[PDB]
Amino acid sequence: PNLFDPLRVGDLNLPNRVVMAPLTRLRAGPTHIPNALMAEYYGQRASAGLLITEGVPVAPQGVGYAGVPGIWSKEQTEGWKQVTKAVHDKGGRIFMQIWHVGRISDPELLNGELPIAPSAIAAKGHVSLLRPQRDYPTPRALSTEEVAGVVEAFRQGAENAQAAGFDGVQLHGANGYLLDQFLQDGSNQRTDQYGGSIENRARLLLEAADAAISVWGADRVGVHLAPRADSHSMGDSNLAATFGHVAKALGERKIGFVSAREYEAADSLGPDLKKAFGGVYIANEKFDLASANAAIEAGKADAIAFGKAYIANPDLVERLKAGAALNTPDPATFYGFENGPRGYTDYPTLAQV
Ligand SMILES: Cc1cc2nc3c(=O)[nH]c(=O)nc-3n(C[C@H](O)[C@H](O)[C@H](O)COP(=O)(O)O)c2cc1C
Repeated sequence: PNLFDPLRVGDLNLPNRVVMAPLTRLRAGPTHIPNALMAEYYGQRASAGLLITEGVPVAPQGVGYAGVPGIWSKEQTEGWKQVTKAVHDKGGRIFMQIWHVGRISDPELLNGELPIAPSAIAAKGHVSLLRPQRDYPTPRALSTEEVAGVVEAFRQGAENAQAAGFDGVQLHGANGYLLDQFLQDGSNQRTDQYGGSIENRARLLLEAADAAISVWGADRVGVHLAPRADSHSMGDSNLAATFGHVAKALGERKIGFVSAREYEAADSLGPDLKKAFGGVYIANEKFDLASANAAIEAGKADAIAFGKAYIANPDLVERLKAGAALNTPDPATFYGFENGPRGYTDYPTLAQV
């Protein structure tokens, strides 16, 4: 197949294999309530085979950025209904990315509380976007019973996404956030049932996945991974065995899809993870029209998610079909509530009259 061929993914027939990657934009602002501009933004992109939302924290403890939307409250759930209505009114399909940042945050975003983690080990470098610039804090290690609290927050988030009219949920198991912190032996030095073997390190991700499956059915659950461990101070002494284990466990659960942020190189685990998973595999990171087509024709991926191209190109599917020029993304308006429509809902389409 090629990028334009349909694909069945769980209980959905995608009309094409162009996916919108999850993209944090912070256009909700300090109430965390989704708004009509966010609804318009996803509706603009509804020609996608599948849309994935921006990461959505399942609890205030999972907030890493000012202006993120939430999925923990009824008022947030009501606000998301506008977004799913907008997408469904344009005949699109959308999953919510459900999220907990763990140690990748700052007490000023958590009402003075420490971010939480499997282990009291700070991420390297500075908190993104916050001024003045400051290092990540040493996080607070969860008790064993507080890990069950995290799973419950994921379950309730999966429930609220369902009440908000989503077609499914994708777990943010990627980019050094909480599930990835638990998964990798660089960040997880626990000695309870959540540390000290690949089985134990994968347990939180797989419990969160099982919570989502109980709400949605396996067909309406995806899991997002970053097997190169190249963002937010990640690292594991055997990435092939760690990610292989996750892929095989999710495959035994027959979930809708695995997605991965992982650019193509000789060291890519994607083809091995796709094989171990046995289901739909959505690749991502630095793909273009030709490399997307070549990867799908080679059976290396079933579909391709685009991040920065979908920021700048609401009609990306039509532009890729036409081999038309792409709008250049403006990184200065990727993030920030203040921006409103600017660099959000105002990128041009090919249409003129
Ligand atoms: C502004 C911006 C925000 C992002 N927010 C998220 C996020 O919320 N969840 C996530 O899993 N990845 C997030 N990513 C990563 C993208 O999903 C994607 O993996 C990355 O942009 C690489 O794909 P690309 O080369 O097509 O852009 C974000 C990337 C950008 C540029």
